[PDB]
Amino acid sequence: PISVLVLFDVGGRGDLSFNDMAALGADRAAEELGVDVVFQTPQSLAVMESVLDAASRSGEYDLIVLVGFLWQEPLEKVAPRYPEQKYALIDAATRERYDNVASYLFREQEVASLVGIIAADIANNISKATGEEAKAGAVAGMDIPPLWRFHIGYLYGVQYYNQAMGTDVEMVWTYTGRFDDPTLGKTTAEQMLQQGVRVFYGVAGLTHVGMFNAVKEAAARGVIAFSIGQDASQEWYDPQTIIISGLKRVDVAVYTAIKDVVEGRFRGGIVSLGLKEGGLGLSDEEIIRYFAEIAAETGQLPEGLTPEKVVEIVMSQREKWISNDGWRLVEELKQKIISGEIKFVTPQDHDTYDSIIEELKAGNLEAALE
Ligand SMILES: Nc1ncnc2c1ncn2[C@@H]1O[C@H](CO)[C@@H](O)[C@H]1O
Repeated sequence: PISVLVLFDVGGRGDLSFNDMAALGADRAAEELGVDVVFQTPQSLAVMESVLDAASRSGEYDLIVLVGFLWQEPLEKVAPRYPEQKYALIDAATRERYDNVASYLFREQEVASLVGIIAADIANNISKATGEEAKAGAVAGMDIPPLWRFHIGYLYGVQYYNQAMGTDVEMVWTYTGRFDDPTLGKTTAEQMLQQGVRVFYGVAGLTHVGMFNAVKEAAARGVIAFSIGQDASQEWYDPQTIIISGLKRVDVAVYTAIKDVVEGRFRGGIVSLGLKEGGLGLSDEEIIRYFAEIAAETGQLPEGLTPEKVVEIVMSQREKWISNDGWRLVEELKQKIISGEIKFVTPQDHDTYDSIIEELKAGNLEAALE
C-alpha cells in the first residue's frame, strides 16, 4: 500500500501535546486511508541528518513527515539530494523552495494573543477577588521561531487587554530550553509562583506537564492559580486548574499531507494555518470531551472522572473566572484577525523578535503588526 515515516524531533509520543497531536493525524490516516505508518525518534540532535538521509536513501517511504522546527536545518541539506522523495515539514518552512517539500507553518501569534487576553483577564479577576497580586506567565521550551510567535502573540494579547481595560497585568515568560523535561518544567513553575505568577500558559510540549503539576500542588496549598493547555485540549489532565487550551491542529497538517500523497495531489510549498482555516483555535465543549474520551479509553484519565464530568468542571470554572469583558475582547480580536484588518509580522532574526518584545513591553502594540 502507501508507506509513511513520521519522524519526531525531540520527544516522541507521550507529549499530551505537539507530537501526540501529530501521531493522531497519522493514526487517523492509517485507519481511514489504509496507509502504513512507522514512527521514529532520534536519540540525539547530532544524528538527525544521517537518519533523515538514510530513510530517504531507503526508498521505503512515499512520504517522510518531519515533526518539528529542528528538522528545518537538516532538511534544507537533504531534500535536494533526493528530489523524488516527498517530505512534509510540520511547524516549519524551509528557507528555499523545493518541489519535493510541503511546509506547514502556523501563525501562532493569532491563537496566543487570544490566550494572552484570557490570562490577563483571569489574573485581573484573581487580583480583584483576593486583593493579592497575580501575574500571567508562560513556561516555554526552546528558544526557536514558533515560540517567538507564541511569545509575541501572548504578550500582545496581555497588553491589548491592559490597554482596552486600564489594568497593568504583568507577564513573565521563561524559556526552559527543553521540550522533554517535566521536572525542569515543574521547578520553573514553582519559582514563578513565588514571583506572583498565577496564570500559567504551557508552551513547552512535555516540559509543561511539570508546569501543570506545579499548579496542582499550589491549588492543594489553597493558592488560586490556573494553567492553560497548548496543542491539544489538555483540560482532562486536571480540569479544576486547566481552564482552557490553545489548539494547534498538527493532526490535520499530518493527515492532509498524507491524504494529498494518497490521491497523487501532493505539491511543494508553504501552507500557512491560523484562525481563518481552523488551524488554530480555543478549546470548546466538544473538543474538550473528545480528548477526554481519548484519555478515558487510553486509561490515562485521572481516577473518578469521566469525559462528561471533565466538561462540567471546566465550564464551571470559566463561568467563575473569565469575565464577559474577557470574551468580548477575545471576540473583538478574533474578528479583527479573520477579517484581515490585523496581521502579525513573522520575525526574520532573533534580533527582530527581541525588539518586538521591547516595544510590546512598552505598550507599543503596532510593532507586532503591519
Ligand atoms: N518535540 C518538539 N520539537 C519541536 N517543537 C516542539 C516540540 N514539542 C512542542 N514543540 C513546540 O512547542 C509548542 C508548545 O508545546 C508546540 O506548539 C510546538 O511549536
